Amino acid sequence: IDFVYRVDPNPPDVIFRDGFSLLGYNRDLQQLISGRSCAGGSSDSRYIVTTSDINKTYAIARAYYSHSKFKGNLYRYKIRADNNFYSLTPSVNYLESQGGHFNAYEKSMIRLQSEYVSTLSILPENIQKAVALVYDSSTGQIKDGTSTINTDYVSISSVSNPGVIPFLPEPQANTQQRIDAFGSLISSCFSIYSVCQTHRGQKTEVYKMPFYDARPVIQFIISGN
Amino acid sequence: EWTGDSSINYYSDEVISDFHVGQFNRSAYFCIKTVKKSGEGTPIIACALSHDSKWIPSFNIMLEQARNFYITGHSIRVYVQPNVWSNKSFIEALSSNALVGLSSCSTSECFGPVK
Amino acid sequence: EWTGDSSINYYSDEVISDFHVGQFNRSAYFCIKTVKKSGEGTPIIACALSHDSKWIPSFNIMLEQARNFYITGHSIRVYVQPNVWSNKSFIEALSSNALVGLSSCSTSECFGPVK
Amino acid sequence: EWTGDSSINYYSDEVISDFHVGQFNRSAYFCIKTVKKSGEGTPIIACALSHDSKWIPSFNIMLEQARNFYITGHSIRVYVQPNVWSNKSFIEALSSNALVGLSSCSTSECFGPVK
Amino acid sequence: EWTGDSSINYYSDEVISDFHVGQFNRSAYFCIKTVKKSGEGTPIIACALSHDSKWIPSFNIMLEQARNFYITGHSIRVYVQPNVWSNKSFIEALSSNALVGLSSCSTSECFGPVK
Amino acid sequence: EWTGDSSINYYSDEVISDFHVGQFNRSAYFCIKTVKKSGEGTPIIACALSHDSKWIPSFNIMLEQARNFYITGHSIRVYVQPNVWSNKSFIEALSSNALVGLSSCSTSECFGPVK
Repeated sequence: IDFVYRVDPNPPDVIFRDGFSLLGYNRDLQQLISGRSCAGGSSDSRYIVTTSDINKTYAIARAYYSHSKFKGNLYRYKIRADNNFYSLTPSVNYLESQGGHFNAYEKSMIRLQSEYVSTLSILPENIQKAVALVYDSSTGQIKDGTSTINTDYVSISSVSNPGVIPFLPEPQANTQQRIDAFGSLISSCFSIYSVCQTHRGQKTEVYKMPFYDARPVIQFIISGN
Repeated sequence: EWTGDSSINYYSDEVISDFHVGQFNRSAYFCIKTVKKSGEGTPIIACALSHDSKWIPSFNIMLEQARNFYITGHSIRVYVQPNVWSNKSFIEALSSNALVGLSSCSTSECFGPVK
Repeated sequence: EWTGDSSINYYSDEVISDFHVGQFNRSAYFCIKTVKKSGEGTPIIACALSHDSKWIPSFNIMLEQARNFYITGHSIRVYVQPNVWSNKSFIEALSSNALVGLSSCSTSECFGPVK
Repeated sequence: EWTGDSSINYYSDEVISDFHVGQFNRSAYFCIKTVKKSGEGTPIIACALSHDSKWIPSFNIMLEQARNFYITGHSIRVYVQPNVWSNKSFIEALSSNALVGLSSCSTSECFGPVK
Repeated sequence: EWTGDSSINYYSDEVISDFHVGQFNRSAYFCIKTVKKSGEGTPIIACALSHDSKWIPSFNIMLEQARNFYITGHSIRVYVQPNVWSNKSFIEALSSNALVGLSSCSTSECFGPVK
Repeated sequence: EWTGDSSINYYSDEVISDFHVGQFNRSAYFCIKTVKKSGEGTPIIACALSHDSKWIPSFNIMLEQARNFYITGHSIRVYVQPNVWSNKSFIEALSSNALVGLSSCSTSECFGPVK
């Protein structure tokens, strides 16, 4: 894809200068997909997860807005993907070929998310515009509002890296670990605290999203009942 | 009749935002409310009843499908037939649109019958 | 004959906290406990039986929806009919309410019949 | 009357891209649109009807398997029997192929009867 | 006759460690072996048969709940009726305990009938 | 009459690698190809038919259990009965073994009848 999208509550006037920063140094792909390295876990992932499907961002905004005690405003930033953006499917195939297992729970999870992972921090010149999502509480609608445009867009018009994430840690066997999800089967690494939400030392006081285990939910949708 | 018949309306790119289940008389039912979206596209409410309609044979196939469309949040296409449910209270609280079809959308176009 | 009569109570903003399944007098049953929104009130317990009362047709759909809402922990509205399951031990153990309906709740409004 | 006959055509390495559920006459039906994971060739559309054709017994095993493969996105093999459906609107909208078999396809070789 | 009856032994904080399915005579059966989370006691086995004993109505609900608990691996309370299966080879390879109930354990307290 | 009988063979530490569903003479069928871990060789193919053999009552229980075992990809034990299917075309296509039991293996000892 050419453009990814990320929902962040910080206003564009602070994101266009600070951008998105890496949480920690957990480069494991197995932890990132299930969210053990993201805000639902150690909170030290080396990848910033952004979706290319516009409906997924609406899903994140809806999940955070229709929650009754999340006090904040959400902004959908569109980001120009470059050679540091990787689709999780090419790397899942490679990791599964080197002596690892990705169950159908983690295979049906990327299919629902259209995740693209950035190995390094999203530089402020990679974000083109920020649309202020407006939540009409009386109607209960999430609609696009003032769509500000960043002036630092380089406009190289590049594309994502269609290869595999380099230097992937060796997969761990017999993980038997949970997959953190929120909202309408929105994976972890998509929540607000799934990135470095500490600018100038202070932290934005918003809700800690409760994540549920996606494996029973994926089994529920697969089995139909 | 058929889901793709002429007397069936369809709304594409809709996301099931609200799910409701219950029983009416002696038939189980489920209703789906789609996202308001934008413009003048007011949310579409479509209900299906297990043992009273004419779309009985497909009631289960919507039921498991709509649920997975509600859980996954996928943009889909809803085929509904208006003025099927006749109970005044049911039409006032829920809608009279019968859920008769569900299709997966892939941006561009949506799979399933048209026109 | 509907989860919308005056005899049906509903509790919104609830989250299914606990799930229990068993058999009671050759009737399979499932009970759901909602602990959220305790305050001064007690957690709400709703029990539905597979072959008892007038809510037999909607037992399966209610069971699937309760499981779906439990595995996701989503804020949901519970429609219950009080004063059923006249077994004294069953009441003192789990509840005397019948799970007649489940609806999705989204902060501002909740789907399904009201009042 | 088997998914191994000379009259059954199979396409391997397919991936179920789109799903559709509805009702035709008095029978529920589901259609799957699969695109080859190469980018070349027309998509394959396979439909199964609950109460029609000779493939009724396997309908319920193809509905939960295609939905299994649509959610997972695994590379699969689709066994269809062409020219089954006759209602001109149905073929012109969805397909005439009947979904009579589904298999898991691997990188080297893919499961199921061959030739 | 009831899961919470006096003849039923309940074991709390027991994660379902192993799952087995098969057929005994003309009845599909499933067995679950549960061990204590904090390495205590002896790991108990509970079996349910689809067409034997008086626990036939709850076989399906018990099977789906046992599968859910095995996928999530959550601390749950089992309700077993001792000395239900009589054939000797079944007792040597599996238990005589019948799986009659399942409930969820939420930290301190557990749902379901007690005592 | 039981998956623990002497006539029943079983293979431990198997992982379901391939899945196939279809129809055969008015009977829905599913076949699983399980491979030894670490790749010793000799894959085992086990098939179950909905309306053939003496294993109808446990067909569905083995279907939804195989699918789950295919979803998780865990080390499992397969209980099969050799020489059940008689159709030579079917035998050469998939197998003659009948899937009669499925068990969970914990890499220490597989839970189920042993011989």
